[PDB]
Amino acid sequence: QVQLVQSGAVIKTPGSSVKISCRASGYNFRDYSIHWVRLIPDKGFEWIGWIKPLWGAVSYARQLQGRVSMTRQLSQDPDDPDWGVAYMEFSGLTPADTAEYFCVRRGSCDYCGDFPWQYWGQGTVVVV
Amino acid sequence: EVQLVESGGGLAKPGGSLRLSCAASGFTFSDYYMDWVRQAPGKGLEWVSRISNSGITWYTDSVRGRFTIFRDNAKNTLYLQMNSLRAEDTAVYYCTKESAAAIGHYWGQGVLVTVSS
Amino acid sequence: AVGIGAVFLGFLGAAGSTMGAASMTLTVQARNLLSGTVWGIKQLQARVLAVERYLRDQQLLGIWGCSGKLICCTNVPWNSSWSNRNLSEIWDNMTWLQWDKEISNYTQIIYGLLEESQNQQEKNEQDLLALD
Amino acid sequence: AVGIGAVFLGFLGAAGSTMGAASMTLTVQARNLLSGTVWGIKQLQARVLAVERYLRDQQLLGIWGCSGKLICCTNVPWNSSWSNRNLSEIWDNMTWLQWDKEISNYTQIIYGLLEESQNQQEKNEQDLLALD
Amino acid sequence: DIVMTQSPDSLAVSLGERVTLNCKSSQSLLASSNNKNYLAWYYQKPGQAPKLLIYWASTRESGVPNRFSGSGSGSDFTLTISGLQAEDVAVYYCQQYYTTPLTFGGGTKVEIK
Amino acid sequence: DIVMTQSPDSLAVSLGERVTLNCKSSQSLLASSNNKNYLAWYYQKPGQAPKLLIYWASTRESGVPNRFSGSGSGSDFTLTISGLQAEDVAVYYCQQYYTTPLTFGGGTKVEIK
Amino acid sequence: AENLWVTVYYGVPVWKDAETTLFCASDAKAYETEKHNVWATHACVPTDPNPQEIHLENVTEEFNMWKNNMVEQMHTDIISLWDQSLKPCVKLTPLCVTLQCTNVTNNITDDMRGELKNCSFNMTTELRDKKQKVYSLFYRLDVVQINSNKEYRLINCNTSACTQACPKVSFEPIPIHYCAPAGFAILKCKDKKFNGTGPCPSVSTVQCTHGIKPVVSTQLLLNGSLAEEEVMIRSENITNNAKNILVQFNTPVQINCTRPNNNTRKSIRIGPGQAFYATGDIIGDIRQAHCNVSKATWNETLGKVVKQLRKHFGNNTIIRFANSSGGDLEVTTHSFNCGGEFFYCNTSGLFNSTWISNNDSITLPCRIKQIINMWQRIGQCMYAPPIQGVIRCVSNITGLILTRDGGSTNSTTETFRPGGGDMRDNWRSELYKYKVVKIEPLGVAPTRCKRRV
Amino acid sequence: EIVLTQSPGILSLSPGETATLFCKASQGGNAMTWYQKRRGQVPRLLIYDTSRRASGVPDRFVGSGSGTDFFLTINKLDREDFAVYYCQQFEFFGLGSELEVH
Ligand SMILES: *[C@@H]1O[C@H](CO)[C@@H](O[C@@H]2O[C@H](CO)[C@@H](O[C@@H]3O[C@H](CO[C@H]4O[C@H](CO)[C@@H](O)[C@H](O)[C@@H]4O)[C@@H](O)[C@H](O[C@H]4O[C@H](CO)[C@@H](O)[C@H](O)[C@@H]4O)[C@@H]3O)[C@H](O)[C@H]2NC(C)=O)[C@H](O)[C@H]1NC(C)=O
Ligand SMILES: *[C@@H]1O[C@H](CO)[C@@H](O[C@@H]2O[C@H](CO)[C@@H](O[C@@H]3O[C@H](CO)[C@@H](O)[C@H](O[C@H]4O[C@H](CO)[C@@H](O)[C@H](O)[C@@H]4O)[C@@H]3O)[C@H](O)[C@H]2NC(C)=O)[C@H](O)[C@H]1NC(C)=O
Ligand SMILES: *[C@@H]1O[C@H](CO)[C@@H](O[C@@H]2O[C@H](CO)[C@@H](O[C@@H]3O[C@H](CO)[C@@H](O)[C@H](O[C@H]4O[C@H](CO)[C@@H](O)[C@H](O)[C@@H]4O)[C@@H]3O)[C@H](O)[C@H]2NC(C)=O)[C@H](O)[C@H]1NC(C)=O
Ligand SMILES: *[C@@H]1O[C@H](CO)[C@@H](O[C@@H]2O[C@H](CO)[C@@H](O[C@@H]3O[C@H](CO)[C@@H](O)[C@H](O)[C@@H]3O)[C@H](O)[C@H]2NC(C)=O)[C@H](O)[C@H]1NC(C)=O
Ligand SMILES: *[C@@H]1O[C@H](CO)[C@@H](O[C@@H]2O[C@H](CO)[C@@H](O)[C@H](O)[C@H]2NC(C)=O)[C@H](O)[C@H]1NC(C)=O
Ligand SMILES: *[C@@H]1O[C@H](CO)[C@@H](O[C@@H]2O[C@H](CO)[C@@H](O)[C@H](O)[C@H]2NC(C)=O)[C@H](O)[C@H]1NC(C)=O
Ligand SMILES: *[C@@H]1O[C@H](CO)[C@@H](O[C@@H]2O[C@H](CO)[C@@H](O)[C@H](O)[C@H]2NC(C)=O)[C@H](O)[C@H]1NC(C)=O
Ligand SMILES: *[C@@H]1O[C@H](CO)[C@@H](O[C@@H]2O[C@H](CO)[C@@H](O)[C@H](O)[C@H]2NC(C)=O)[C@H](O)[C@H]1NC(C)=O
Ligand SMILES: *[C@@H]1O[C@H](CO)[C@@H](O[C@@H]2O[C@H](CO)[C@@H](O)[C@H](O)[C@H]2NC(C)=O)[C@H](O)[C@H]1NC(C)=O
Ligand SMILES: *[C@@H]1O[C@H](CO)[C@@H](O[C@@H]2O[C@H](CO)[C@@H](O)[C@H](O)[C@H]2NC(C)=O)[C@H](O)[C@H]1NC(C)=O
Ligand SMILES: *[C@@H]1O[C@H](CO)[C@@H](O[C@@H]2O[C@H](CO)[C@@H](O)[C@H](O)[C@H]2NC(C)=O)[C@H](O)[C@H]1NC(C)=O
Ligand SMILES: *[C@@H]1O[C@H](CO)[C@@H](O)[C@H](O)[C@H]1NC(C)=O
Ligand SMILES: *[C@@H]1O[C@H](CO)[C@@H](O)[C@H](O)[C@H]1NC(C)=O
Ligand SMILES: *[C@@H]1O[C@H](CO)[C@@H](O)[C@H](O)[C@H]1NC(C)=O
Ligand SMILES: *[C@@H]1O[C@H](CO)[C@@H](O)[C@H](O)[C@H]1NC(C)=O
Ligand SMILES: *[C@@H]1O[C@H](CO)[C@@H](O)[C@H](O)[C@H]1NC(C)=O
Repeated sequence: QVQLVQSGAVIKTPGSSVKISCRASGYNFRDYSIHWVRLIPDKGFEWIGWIKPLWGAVSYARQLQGRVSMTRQLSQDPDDPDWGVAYMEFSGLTPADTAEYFCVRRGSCDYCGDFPWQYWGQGTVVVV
Repeated sequence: EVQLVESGGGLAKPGGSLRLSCAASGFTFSDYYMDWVRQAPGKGLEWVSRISNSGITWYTDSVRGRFTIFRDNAKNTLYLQMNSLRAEDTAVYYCTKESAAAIGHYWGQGVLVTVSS
Repeated sequence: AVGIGAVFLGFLGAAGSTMGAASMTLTVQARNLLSGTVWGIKQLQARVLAVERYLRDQQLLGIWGCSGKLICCTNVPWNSSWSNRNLSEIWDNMTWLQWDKEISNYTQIIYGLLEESQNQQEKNEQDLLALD
Repeated sequence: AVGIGAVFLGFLGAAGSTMGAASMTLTVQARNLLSGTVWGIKQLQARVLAVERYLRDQQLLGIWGCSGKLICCTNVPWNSSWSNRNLSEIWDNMTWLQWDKEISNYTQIIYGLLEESQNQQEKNEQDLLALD
Repeated sequence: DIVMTQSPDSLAVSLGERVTLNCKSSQSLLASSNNKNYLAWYYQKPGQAPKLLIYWASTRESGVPNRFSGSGSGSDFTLTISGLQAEDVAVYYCQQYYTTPLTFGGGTKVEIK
Repeated sequence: DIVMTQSPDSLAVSLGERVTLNCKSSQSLLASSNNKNYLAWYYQKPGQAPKLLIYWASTRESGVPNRFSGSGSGSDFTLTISGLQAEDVAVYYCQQYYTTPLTFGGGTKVEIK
Repeated sequence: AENLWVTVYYGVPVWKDAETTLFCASDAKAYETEKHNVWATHACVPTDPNPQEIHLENVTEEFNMWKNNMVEQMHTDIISLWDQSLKPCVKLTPLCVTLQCTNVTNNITDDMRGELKNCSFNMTTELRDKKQKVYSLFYRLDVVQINSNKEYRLINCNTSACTQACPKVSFEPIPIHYCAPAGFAILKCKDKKFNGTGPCPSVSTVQCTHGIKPVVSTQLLLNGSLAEEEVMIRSENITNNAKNILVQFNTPVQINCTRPNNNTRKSIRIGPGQAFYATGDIIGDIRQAHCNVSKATWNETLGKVVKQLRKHFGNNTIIRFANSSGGDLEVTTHSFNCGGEFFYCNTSGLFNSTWISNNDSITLPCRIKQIINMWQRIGQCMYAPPIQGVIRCVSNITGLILTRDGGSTNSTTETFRPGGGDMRDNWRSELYKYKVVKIEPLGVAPTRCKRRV
Repeated sequence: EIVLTQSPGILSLSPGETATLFCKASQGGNAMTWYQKRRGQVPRLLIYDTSRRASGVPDRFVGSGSGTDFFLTINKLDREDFAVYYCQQFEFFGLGSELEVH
C-alpha cells in the first residue's frame, strides 16, 4: 500500500509558526513529488506548494511566499529505504488561516501528471 | 560536341518571378540526372536543384519549395520556374549533365539573373 | 526506372520517394540491415537480436515462394476490400511509410493466405511430379 | 489433403498422426523452431545455440536441391535394402517418431548420396550451359 | 549539414614548380559499401563555366593530363599539382557529392607571383 | 486440461436494458501466431440445438444482429449485450477451441425478472 | 487486368518507433588514451567525430523529447559507469575516527567564520601494531561536531564507508557517440524552429549521435549545444509549473571559475598499498573560491531570453528573476566539477532582475566540498582528493533550467527561479534532436503480374 | 491564471437518475480532473486526463468534453454518490458542485 500519514490536529495562537509532518510509506520516497494543498470552509481548495524530495527542491504558491517552508527527511539505510518524512512549517498564522491541510501524491500511472493526485493524507485541522 | 545552351530572363523585380530554360544537344534524356547550380558574383558556386530521369526533384534547403524544376523529355529541355523571388537570388545559373562518377560532367553556359528593379 | 547519377544513394535515402521509385533501391536497405568488462553482454545481445530478426524475416520469405529473389510474385489475388484504391494511385502517389499504415490492419490476414497458397502449390507440384 | 476445421493446429500437434497426414502441417514446426546479472550469459548461449542449429539445418538443405522449398524431390532412388517395405504401409500406417528409428542406422549413408547427386547435377548443369 | 572547408584562401606562386592544396570535410565522405570516396575537384576560369578535374576523389578526367593528382581518403583531401602552367592559374573547388545538400568548397584562387 | 469457468451462475434482469457476462479461462487462449483468439460463444434455447453467437472471440455470426459484442483477449472474456429481447433469454455458453479436449463453460441461464 | 496480384518486397524502407539499447562509442583520439585514466576507454568502439548522416527528402516524423527513450538509457549508463570506476578504489574505513579539530592558522575574525579546520587524529600505519598521529585540513561542510574539548567527525560516519576517488582516473568530459545496432536507425531533426514536440519536416538518418560531453551541472548547463540563430525555450507544457523550462541560447556566456588557494597534497599511509591524500599546508593567502561572468553579456542574454519568454506569456507581462526557494546544497547553488574539484557557486547575483514591457564582471562566491553524495544514493558517498596549485577554468554557459512559480490570485507578473533538480533535464538538452527507430523490411503491395508456374 | 467555473452548483436529483456536471475553463487546450469529496471524508480522485478513470472507481463516472466545456456524467446515481464534486486544472479548482437528494 501507499500511505501518507500526518500528525494530529493542533490549536495555535495568532502569530505562531505551525509545523505539520507527513510520513510517507510504501514506495520509493525519492521518486515522487509531495504536494501540500489546503481546504478552507467557504473558500474551497487552495494549493500551497510542492517539494521534490530527492534534493528537497521546493516551489510555493505566489501569495504564500515568505510564510511557508518545506523540508524533508529521507531514509538512509540499505534495509528500509521505502519511507520518508515531509515537513511544512507554515508561519505568520492569522485567523484567516484556519483550515485543513493535506499532503498528497500523484498517481503512479504513465499518464498521471504531477497534479492528478491519487493519494491523499487524512488532513490536519488547524485553528488559529 | 555536347552543348547545354541556356535561355530565359535576366531582369526581374525583387519579389517577382521568372522561368529559366536549358536546351541540350549531344546525349539522351532518358537515363541522365540533371542539375541546377548557381554562382553569386564574387562568391562561391552553390547547388540549387537536381532532377532524376523520371522527375524526382531534390532542392537545397533555402529555396524551400519556391523553385520548381520540370524536364520536358518530349521537347528535350530542362526547366526551372522561380516564383516569389528574393534579392539574394541574383547569380549566374547553370544546367549540368551528371555522369555516374561525378556530377556536373558537362556544363551549361550560364544565365546572369539580376533580381533588381 | 534507373538512370545515370553519381550521388551515394544510401540507406533510407528513398524513404520519402514514391513506392514506385523506392523499389529501384531495395538492395541498399537489405545490405545495411545485418552487418550494422560488462558491456560485452549488451553488445552481444544486440548482435544476436540483429541476427535473430534477420533470420525471422528470411524464414518468412523462405516458407513463401521467394527465398532469395528480393522481388517475388505469387498466386493469391489482391482482395479489393483491403485497400479499395487504384493501381495508378499507389506506385506514383504514396510512400511505404504511408502504405504501411493503410494495410497494417489487413496485415496477418495476407500472410496466412501466402503460406496457404505456397503449401497448396508445393503439394500440387509434388502430385504433378508424382503422376509422371 | 487439407480441409475446413477451426481448431488451432499447433506445434507438434500431428506428431502421433500418420506421416501422410503430418506432412500437411510442416510449416508449423518450421515456424516454431527459431523464435521460441549472470543469467544473461545462459539465455544468450541458449539463443545462439538455437540460431546455430537453425543455420546447420538450412545449410544441410542448401547444399542439396531445395533451399526454401520445404518439400523437395531429388534424383537418388530409394535403395530397397534400407527399409524393404511397401509404399502403402508408410504414408498410411506409421508416424515420423516410428519412421525415425527404422532408418536411423541407414541415416548418413543417404546424406552423402544426396550431396553426391547434387554436386553431379551442378556440374552437369554447368557443362550443359557451357556447351551452349 | 556537411561543411567543406578549404584550408588556404589563396596561393600566389611562380610557374613551373609544383604546389599542393587541401580540402577538409566536416564528415567522413568515405563510402563504406563501395570502398570509394566522394570528391569532385573542379576548376573554374575567370568568366567561364567550371569543369571537372578529379572524380571519385582520386581519378583524373579525360582531357586532363597526367600533372594532377587527387589524393587522400577519409575526411581530409589533397589536390597535388606536379607542374604549374599558365592555363591552370584560376580557382579550384572541392565538392562532396555524398549527400543532399551538395555543398562546395570556399575556392582557393591560385595565381602567378 | 483447460478449465472454462463462467463467473455467474444465473442473471435474472428486466427486458430492454443491457447486461454483461464473463468467462474466465485457466489458460491463455490467445494464439501468438495468428494474433487472434479462440472463443465460441453459443446460445442454447430450452429444448433446442444450440447456435453460434461469437466466433474468433470477437466476431458475430451472420444472422445475428448488431446488439451483441464478444470482447476481450488473453484469458478473460466478456459477452456484452446492448439490448435484451424476449428471443434472447436462454442459456449462453463459452467454448475454447484451442486444444483437445474441447471443453465448454458452465452455462449462465439468463431469464426475465 | 483489374484483378491485382500481391507481391512481397524485401528491403522496404519503412520504420516503426522502438525502444532498444544503443551502445557507447568514443572518438579515435578518445580511444587513443589508455589504462583507464578516464572511464572505460577500451570498452567502447572507436568512431569518427561528426559521424556520417544522409538527408531524407519529403519525410515528416513527429518527435517528443519528453516521452523520449535513451535519456533514460544514458542516465542509467552514466550512473552505473560512475559506480564501476570505484571498485578498485580505496574505502575510508579506518578514517572514521575521532578528529581533534582546531582552527586553521589565520587572522580569525569573530564575525565571520574560518572555512577550514585543522584536524589531528590517530591514523593506523602500515604495521598493525603501531599507530601514528597525523593532521589534515578539512572544510566546515565535511565535518560535524559530536558532543571544553572540541572533537569532530565526518558527516558520513553514520551512513557509509566513503570510497576515495582514485587520483589516477580523471573526471573530465569526453564526448560519447551513441550508436545504434543493426536493424535500427537514428533520426536527427535539422529543423530550426523546432521545440522538440510535434512534426519535424527536415530529418536525416545518422549512425551515431554527435559528441555529448558529460557535464554535471545543476543550474546553468555548461559546454552544451548552442542554438542556431535565436534563443529557444523548451518545455513539455508551459502552463504546468512543475515542469522545467530548458532555455538554450545562441552565443555562449564566458564564465571563469577559480580556487586561488595553493594547496599541498600530503600522502598518509593507511595500510599495505593504501594511501590517503590529505591537505597539507595552505601556501600563501587564504582566499575564497569564486566565479566571474561578464556583466554586459549577461544583461544582453537576459534581454534575449525575456524577448523570447514574452512569446508564450503575452507582450504586457513583467518578467522578473529571483534566486532559488530552498532545498539541499546542490539544488539551490550551481554545482560543477572544475578538474576533479566540486564547486557550489552562488547564483544570487545572476537572477536578480526585473523586466518591464515597454567592462565590469559579476563576481559570485563559491563553496568547495571534499566528500559528495552524487545522485543521492543510500550508502555511497565519495571522498575527492585535493589537487595542487591554483585552479582556474573557463567554460561556456550554454543554457538555463528555469521554473515558474505557482502564480495565482491575479498574477500581474510571472517570476522564474533557477533549479537543477533531476539530471535528466541536463541530458534532454542534448538528445532532443535524435530518436531511434526500427527498420522493418518486407513490405507488401499489389501489382499486375501472376507467378508463372 | 486559469479561472474555473462550475455551472450547476446545487443540483438535487433522485437516486437511480443520471447527473451531468459542467466545468468551464477560462483557458482551453488542457485536460480536466474530477474529484469527489463526501461529508467529513478524504477527497478521492475520480477522473484524470478528462476521460480516464482512476484505480478503484466504478465505470459510471464518464468524463467527456474538451476546449472550455468539460462534462462529468454519472449514470444510475447510488446513495453514496451524493457529494461535492471538484474540477481541477493544473493548480486551480472549482468551488464545488453539490449533488443533493430530492
Ligand atoms: C568546458 O570546456 C572547456 C574546454 O575544454 C574545459 O576546459 C578544459 O578543462 C580541462 C579539465 O578541467 C583542462 O585540462 C587541464 O588543464 C590544466 C591546465 O593545463 C593546460 O595547459 C598546459 C600548458 O598549455 C597543457 O599542457 C595542458 O594539457 C592543459 O591544456 C592541466 O594542469 C591539467 O593537466 C593535468 O591533469 C591531467 C589529468 O589527466 C594530466 O594528464 C596532466 O598531465 C596534468 O597532470 C588538465 O590538462 C583544460 O586545460 C581546459 N581547457 C581550457 C581551454 O581551459 C572546461 O573544463 C569545461 N567545463 C567543465 C565544467 O567541464
Ligand atoms: C548568495 O549571495 C548573497 C549575496 O551575494 C547572500 O546574501 C547575503 O546574505 C547575508 C547573510 O547570509 C545577508 O545578511 C547580512 O548579514 C550581516 C551579518 O552581520 C548583517 O550585519 C547585514 O546587515 C547589514 O545590512 C542591513 C541592511 O542594509 C543593515 O540594516 C544592518 O545594520 C547591517 O548594516 C546583512 O543582514 C545579506 O543581506 C545578503 N545580501 C543581500 C544583498 O541581501 C546569500 O546569503 C548567498 N547565498 C547563500 C546560500 O549563502
Ligand atoms: C500538457 O501538454 C502536453 C503536450 O500536449 C499534453 O500531453 C498530451 O496529452 C494527451 C492526453 O491529454 C496525450 O494523449 C493524446 O490525446 C490526443 C487528444 O485527446 C489523442 O491524439 C489521443 O487521445 C485519444 O485516445 C485517448 C485514449 O485512447 C482518449 O481518451 C482521447 O479522448 C483520444 O480519443 C492521445 O492519446 C498526448 O499524447 C500528449 N502529448 C504529448 C506530446 O505529450 C498534456 O496532456 C498537457 N497537460 C494537461 C494536464 O493537459
Ligand atoms: C536568495 O536571496 C536572499 C536575499 O539575500 C537570501 O536570503 C537571505 O538568506 C540568508 C541565509 O543564507 C539570511 O542570513 C541570516 O543570517 C543570520 C546570521 O546570524 C542567521 O541567523 C539567519 O538564520 C540567516 O541565515 C538572510 O537574512 C536572508 N535575507 C533575506 C532578505 O531574506 C537567500 O538565502 C537566497 N537564497 C539562496 C538559495 O541563496
Ligand atoms: C595544523 O596543526 C598542526 C598541529 O597538529 C601544525 O603543525 C605544527 O606547526 C607548528 C608551527 O610551525 C610546528 O612547530 C610543529 O612542528 C607542527 N607539527 C607538526 C606535527 O607538523 C600545522 O602547522 C597546522 N597547519 C595549519 C595550516 O594550520
Ligand atoms: C576557533 O573556532 C571557534 C569555533 O569552534 C571559535 O569560537 C567562536 O567563533 C565564532 C566565529 O568564529 C565567534 O563568533 C564566537 O565568539 C567564538 N566563541 C567564543 C567563545 O569566542 C573561536 O573564536 C576560534 N578562534 C580561537 C582563537 O579559538
Ligand atoms: C591519538 O592517540 C593518543 C594515544 O592513544 C591519544 O592521546 C590520549 O588522549 C587521552 C585523552 O586526552 C589521554 O587521556 C591519554 O593520556 C592520551 N595518551 C597519550 C599516549 O598521549 C590522542 O588523543 C589521539 N589523538 C590525537 C589527535 O592525538
Ligand atoms: C511546440 O510547437 C508545437 C507545434 O509544432 C505546438 O503544438 C501545437 O500547439 C497548438 C496550440 O498552440 C495546438 O492547437 C496543436 O494541437 C499542437 N500540436 C501538437 C502536435 O501538439 C506546441 O504547443 C509547442 N509547445 C511549446 C511549449 O511551445
Ligand atoms: C604553489 O606553491 C609551490 C611551493 O610548493 C610553488 O612551487 C615553487 O615555485 C617556485 C617558483 O615559482 C620554485 O622556485 C620552487 O622550486 C617551487 N617549489 C615546488 C615544491 O614546486 C608554486 O609556484 C606555487 N604555485 C602558485 C600558482 O603560486
Ligand atoms: C575570463 O578569462 C579569460 C581568460 O581565459 C579572459 O579573457 C582575457 O581577457 C583579457 C582582458 O581582460 C585579454 O587581455 C586576454 O587576451 C583574454 N584572454 C583570452 C584567452 O581570451 C576573460 O576576460 C575573463 N572574463 C571575465 C568575465 O573575467
Ligand atoms: C566557448 O565557445 C566559444 C565560441 O563562442 C569557443 O570559441 C571557439 O573555439 C574553437 C575551438 O575550441 C575555435 O576554433 C573558434 O575560433 C573559437 N571561436 C571564438 C569566437 O572564440 C570556445 O572554445 C568555447 N569554450 C571555452 C572554454 O571558451
Ligand atoms: C483497422 O482498425 C482501425 C480501428 O478499428 C480502423 O480505424 C482502421 O480503419 C482499420 N483499417 C483499415 C484499413 O480500415
Ligand atoms: C542398425 O544396427 C542395429 C545394431 O546392430 C540393428 O539392431 C538394427 O537392426 C540396424 N538397423 C536396421 C534398420 O536394420
Ligand atoms: C548522522 O549524524 C548526523 C549528525 O548528528 C545526523 O544529522 C544524521 O541524521 C545522522 N544519520 C543517521 C542515519 O543516523
Ligand atoms: C506582441 O508583439 C509582437 C510585435 O513584435 C507581435 O508579433 C506579437 O504577435 C504580439 N503578441 C501578442 C500576444 O500580442
Ligand atoms: C540584487 O541587485 C542589487 C543591485 O543590483 C544588489 O545590490 C543586491 O546585492 C542584489 N541581491 C543579492 C542577493 O545579491
